Amino acid sequence: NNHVRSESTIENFLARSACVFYLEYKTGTKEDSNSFNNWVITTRRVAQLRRKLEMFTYLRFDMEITVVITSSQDQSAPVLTHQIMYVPPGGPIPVSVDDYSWQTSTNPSIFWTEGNAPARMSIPFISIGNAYSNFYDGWSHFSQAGVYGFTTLNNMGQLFFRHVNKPNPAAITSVARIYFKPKHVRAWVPRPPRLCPYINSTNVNFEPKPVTEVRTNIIT
Amino acid sequence: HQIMYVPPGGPIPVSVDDYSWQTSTNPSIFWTEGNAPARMSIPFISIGNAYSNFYDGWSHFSQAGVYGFT
Amino acid sequence: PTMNTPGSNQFLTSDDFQSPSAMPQFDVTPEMHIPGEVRNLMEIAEVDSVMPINNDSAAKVSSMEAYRVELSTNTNAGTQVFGFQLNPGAESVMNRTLMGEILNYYAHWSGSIKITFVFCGSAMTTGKFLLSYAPPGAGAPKTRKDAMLGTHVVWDVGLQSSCVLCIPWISQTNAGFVTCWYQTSVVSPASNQPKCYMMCMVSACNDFSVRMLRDTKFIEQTSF
Amino acid sequence: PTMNTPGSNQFLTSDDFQSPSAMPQFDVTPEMHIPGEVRNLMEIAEVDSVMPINNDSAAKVSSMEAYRVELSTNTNAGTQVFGFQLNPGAESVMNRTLMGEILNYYAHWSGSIKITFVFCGSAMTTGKFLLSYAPPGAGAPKTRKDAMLGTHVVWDVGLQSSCVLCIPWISQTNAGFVTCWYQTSVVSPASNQPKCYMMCMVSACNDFSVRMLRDTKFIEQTSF
Amino acid sequence: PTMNTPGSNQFLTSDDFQSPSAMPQFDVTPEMHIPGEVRNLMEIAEVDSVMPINNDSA
Amino acid sequence: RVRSITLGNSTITTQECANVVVGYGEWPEYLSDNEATAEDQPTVATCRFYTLDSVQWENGSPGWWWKFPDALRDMGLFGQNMYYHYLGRAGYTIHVQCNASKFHQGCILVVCVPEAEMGSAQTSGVVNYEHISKGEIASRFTTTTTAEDHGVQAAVWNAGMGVGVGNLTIFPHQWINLRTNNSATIVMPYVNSVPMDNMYRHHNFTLMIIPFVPLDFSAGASTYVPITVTVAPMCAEYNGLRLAGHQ
Repeated sequence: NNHVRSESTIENFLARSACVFYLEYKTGTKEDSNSFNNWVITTRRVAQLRRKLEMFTYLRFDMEITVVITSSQDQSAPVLTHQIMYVPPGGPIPVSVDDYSWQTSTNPSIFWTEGNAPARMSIPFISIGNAYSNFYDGWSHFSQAGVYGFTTLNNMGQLFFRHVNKPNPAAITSVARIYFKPKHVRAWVPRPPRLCPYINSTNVNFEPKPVTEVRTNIIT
Repeated sequence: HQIMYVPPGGPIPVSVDDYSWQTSTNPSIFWTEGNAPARMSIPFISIGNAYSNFYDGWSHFSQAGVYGFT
Repeated sequence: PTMNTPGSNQFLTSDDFQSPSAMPQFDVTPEMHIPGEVRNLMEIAEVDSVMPINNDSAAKVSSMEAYRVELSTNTNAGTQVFGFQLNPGAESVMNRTLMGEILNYYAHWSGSIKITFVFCGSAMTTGKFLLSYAPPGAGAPKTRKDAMLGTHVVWDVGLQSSCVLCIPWISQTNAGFVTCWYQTSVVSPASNQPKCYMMCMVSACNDFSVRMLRDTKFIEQTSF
Repeated sequence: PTMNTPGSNQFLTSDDFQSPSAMPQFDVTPEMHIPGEVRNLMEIAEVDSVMPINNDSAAKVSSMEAYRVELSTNTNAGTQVFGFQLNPGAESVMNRTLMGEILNYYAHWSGSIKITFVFCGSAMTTGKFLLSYAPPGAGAPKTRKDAMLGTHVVWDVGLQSSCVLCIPWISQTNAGFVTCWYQTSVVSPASNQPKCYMMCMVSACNDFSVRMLRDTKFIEQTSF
Repeated sequence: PTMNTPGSNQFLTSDDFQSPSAMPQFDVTPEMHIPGEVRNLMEIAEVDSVMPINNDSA
Repeated sequence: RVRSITLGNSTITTQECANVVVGYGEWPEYLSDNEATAEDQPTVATCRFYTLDSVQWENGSPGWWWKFPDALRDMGLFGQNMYYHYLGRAGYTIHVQCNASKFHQGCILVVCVPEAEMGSAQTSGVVNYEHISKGEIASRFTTTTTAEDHGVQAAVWNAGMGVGVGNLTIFPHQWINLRTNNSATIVMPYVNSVPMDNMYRHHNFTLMIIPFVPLDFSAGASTYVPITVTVAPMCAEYNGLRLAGHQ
């Protein structure tokens, strides 16, 4: 080298795209069991991602969500249009393919057609708190008897997906895979790295593990 | 189609389905047909200050390694 | 000149452009000052951490014996106690420490590190130890005589309760060695168990650099 | 640098760009000044509105009994008349009022609000009431003695015909309480029905803030 | 004036444009001076070399 | 050579030199933000030492921990202000010190961990209030894994959080090593996402004391060394409870 480093900035230690989920849904009537599908935004799903966001106790960031979507027919039509709807937390949600929760005016939605560069949009920092909390040590209720940890803290919206075309002969099944990255990170208060494999996706519960590998003898 | 670059010393997949396609530290390009072909540049990567097109040593610290291009 | 040049349609992960915003109305929560802020990962690489030295087979499962090494009156002068390869990121004696764990997110790093010894015995115990360092590409000393002729710091316990060696020229076998040796046997006040201990701590020193991110090897996939 | 970066083809609702115009000829009707103009929704959140206090089961179907609370000579001192949770947007006593209805279009809001009491009895009636306020996270007073030792304003009817309490620190159970208590029984001139009434009004006070739009819960779908 | 003029979609070998980068973080190894540098191919065309004159069959 | 600090109505004698470690290099403050015109809040007579009950340290004891501010919930006037106010904030000054001869040995680590979140003894249960707190009485770690109906998964060498116990020196910390020290001081400022919150519902940080090198003693001498902790609030505030109105 010849100057101060800049590959170990907080902004470059984070802010890398990663797969976080994928899901399926297929053309069909509202009767059909799977014909819309949803994913709740959380960063605790993927172990690798989770590790690097438990380096810090508090974070605030905007995030970008890009969905890349493919489709294939199955054994024996016009180009399909897909709708991706973001529901901010505390909004209405659909329970079926046809509802007035897809017609609601306060839920952002992206209409996108195949053969175009994949849809994306950013979601700005949302929370009444001044940072997301990656550790919490309280209860939901005002007397201790609530739910321990991750209560109303770390609550973000959720996506929904459906086809926008009418059903037509021959089912089409789509697979949409979600990529996620934060941007404009700021971190406050560091933590020691996690040492034990994750168990639950909502608790810090762990099974005891050895600190380190054995050696053949301490002397050289 | 997905094209994934794996920087040297990363994890690699051994099958179609692995967590090595879901890894967050390997750049990947999703691209669909009927578009101008995908490309991206890869910047100079090596701990050395130049690539070597001729080498005259061994891999091991005593000569008994692999000769050249280690 | 055109805007449809090769590679203008594609989604390339780790490529930065602007993006439209889902809500271009709400976005407003004022930031407040919060004590302690991290803006670089070398601000937590220069923090001391207790490294485990003692590794047996159950002195590291229950690991409150992992961080401390026995001493005794029984042992004779000129026998070594511990020693290690000195190569953080591949030697399990300091690669699961706070400092060492940061260097498993990068490939190729350099700088210097500094180790610290702390004697935690009684306040009437006095001995002398000969700490030693071997340059990279030279084997560990085989005798206290050999060690002495190398680089060595005679550390008197009974004056100093700690010593700091700052070892330059680490980067990634060949690599140095750190070894501690009795120079004299410990002198007990009247203690009937001659158990005295010392711990060791480690941290990165001053300038340090890393390049080229990669994923850690210590967590394996999802499971839920 | 290119114009075909990921997310450049897509229609994202709530994203603003220019658009061509259907008629780029006609577009012309000159604006005129019109009395009264609203440019912010806190200009109609600071307007008083009569809140319904009395809720029975048909004193709020026919709702001209909904806005007023009986008083009598029969009642003895130190018995409360009304009281409420004090939490607009979730307590039906002030969440269907003009002010309260604006806060069902947002999630998370803060500021202060001010309530107003108006005695509407006869001009020869005189009594004294003890108004009271309990801080959030403390139950309602259970006695006039309890209420008195809290924050209280002794409001003499027969001097003042109204009182304004400005209550800070509302935001969204835990939340304060407002309670009114007899201190003395009302003194009638000679009235043979001792019915006297008081109303209550509410409005947001000074600074107020809301963030993050969402749809109201009080209308359900189309039906035509 | 438009950006979709004929020949704006195509990949033409030996045509130079910018391209996104796979890693826009890592890229850092400082250059050092190295003795001898070639910047033109007429710097090795003006160097003497022994030419073979005698050609028989062996 | 000693001096005796006094905060009025209480006094404690301390060693002259022992150093203070200011956590993150910032002292307790009163907030100075405006827009408290609609939520005015008053500042105070709680700023005095409170001395918690001493605990034995004996050879093979595994550690202890307490959780603030819910370890001072029964203490004096400060316990009344968790009950007459819905919101609060407050920094702390903590002196940990102990007796000892010159024939004793061993060293302990003192650390304050903001937002320490505990595990659960079985890996699908959820810990309840009574097993994660014990009031002003010390809770304790245990060596050797064992189940409990709720319980914290204490283990010492995971620290009840599944992290290396050797890496807890990232948080504000002091070593008390017999043969030199016998005291430590940590001044810990208020650290939370929001500026004020309910005292009962939340915990701010967890004091912990973990022996590394265990107590031992030369011929004769006492078989235990007592430890004592003393905690004093600094620069506390609580929400208002006054009308801004008039007649």
